[PDB]
Amino acid sequence: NDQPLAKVTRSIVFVTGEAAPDVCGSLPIALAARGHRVMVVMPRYLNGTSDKNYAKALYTGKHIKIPCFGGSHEVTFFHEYRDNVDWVFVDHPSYHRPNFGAFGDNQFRYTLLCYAACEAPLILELGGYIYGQSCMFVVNDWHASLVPVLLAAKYRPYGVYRDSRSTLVIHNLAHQGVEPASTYPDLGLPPEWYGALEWVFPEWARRHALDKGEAVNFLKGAVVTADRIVTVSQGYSWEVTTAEGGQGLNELLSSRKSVLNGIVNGIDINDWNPTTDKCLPHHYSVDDLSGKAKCKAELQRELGLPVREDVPLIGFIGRLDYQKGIDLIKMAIPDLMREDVQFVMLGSGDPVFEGWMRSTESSYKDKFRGWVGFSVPVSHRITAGCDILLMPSRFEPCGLNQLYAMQYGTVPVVHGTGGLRDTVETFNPFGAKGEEGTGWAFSPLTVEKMLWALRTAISTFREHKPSWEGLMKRGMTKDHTWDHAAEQYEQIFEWAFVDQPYVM
Repeated sequence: NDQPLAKVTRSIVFVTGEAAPDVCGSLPIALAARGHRVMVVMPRYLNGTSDKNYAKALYTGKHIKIPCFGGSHEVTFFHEYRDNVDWVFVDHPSYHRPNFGAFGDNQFRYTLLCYAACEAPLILELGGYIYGQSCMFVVNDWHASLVPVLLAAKYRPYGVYRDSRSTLVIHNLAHQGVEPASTYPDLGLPPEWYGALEWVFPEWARRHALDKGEAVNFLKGAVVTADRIVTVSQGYSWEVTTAEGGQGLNELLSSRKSVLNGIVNGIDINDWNPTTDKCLPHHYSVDDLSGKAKCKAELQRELGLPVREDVPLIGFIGRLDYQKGIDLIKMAIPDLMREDVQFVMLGSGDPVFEGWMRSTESSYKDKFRGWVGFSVPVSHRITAGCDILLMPSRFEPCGLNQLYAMQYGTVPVVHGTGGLRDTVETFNPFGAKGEEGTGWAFSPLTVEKMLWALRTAISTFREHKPSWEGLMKRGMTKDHTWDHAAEQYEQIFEWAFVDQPYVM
């Protein structure tokens, strides 16, 4: 096939608390497709023996006994090969419960997960041979955060796993896997390792008169011991990161500045391509943009807007959630309709805000449209029809709207930092080889900064069409596939392998 392969194929072990496919969870499948040997280790969250969801995940005949939590606990391994990925399931009674979610014994459950994941590459003879000890472990969030500690504490000091590295992937900073320090001995690690998991809360965060504020912090433990770190917080300001995860964690992260990278995602270009999109009235490409103008006209018509080519048309799309930046838009609208623009937002999931969409539309009956509900066909047409797409997300680990916008020559305006390494590089008409960038990223997340950026983009749209055309063409020519994404992670792993295991 035409499927691109990787220079250096590797053995890669994903560890995760999530259940098996997933919108942003195709990384494993993509890597596998590039010739890597790819394992994903997860809990078997079983719903009865004959649960259809695990019907094809067969028992491997392998079990281990994990010494921890005042005793010795056994897990077993189930396995399925699917999409060139080894899906390995860790089985214990405590996973059989109607996901994450919130239970007193979580710390225990995910401790099991982590010990198990360290054994799998050493004992499972998948397709006849084990994965062995030159693995890249990709551990996701706090659920898998003890893995890099185990490698460093239990294996490497004895000559095991010295040629393996680990990458911590951080989708959020809210849930750090925190429990009281009195639980440290339950983890079955040696005493000297306490410092890696040790976490003391500042005095203003104490909870009762005698609270010493002493804890263990899974995520913190990984941040301290992982080799590379891929984090949501990369494309955001100090202030935002501090608000999401606390100042303590933020300083810790920035203390490991040299090994940080942002999350990189891909999109399905069979679904998202302006040249073939079945959902669009007209098709277009980077070479011929005439079709996009027709889409806009056809979109204004569908929405009942004045059919004006010259007016800036702006889109928002997604769930009516707090995290999506909903309330910012609510506040900026009035100041925004002072200008000659049209604004359509499509989304659903909040009757009071939905109600607000309706009244707003009524107040600005020639400028604002609120499409309440969802519709993938309508979202495709909005993406194609609009000139600008607005993503005021607070802390987005899975920012796909950018990519769709860019893929479609729709210029994104998004909350965040806009450096060259960022998913949206802020527009800058100056530089060796003139104009650069793909849209506008603004920070911090404020009604003022947002409107400023909107106005900045709107001006560019009206007064410098030739510059605008460049912003679009740059977006559309970018590679937003998973191959491109996997290529990035591949680079990262190479850096990890080339360097010494961080924790010496």
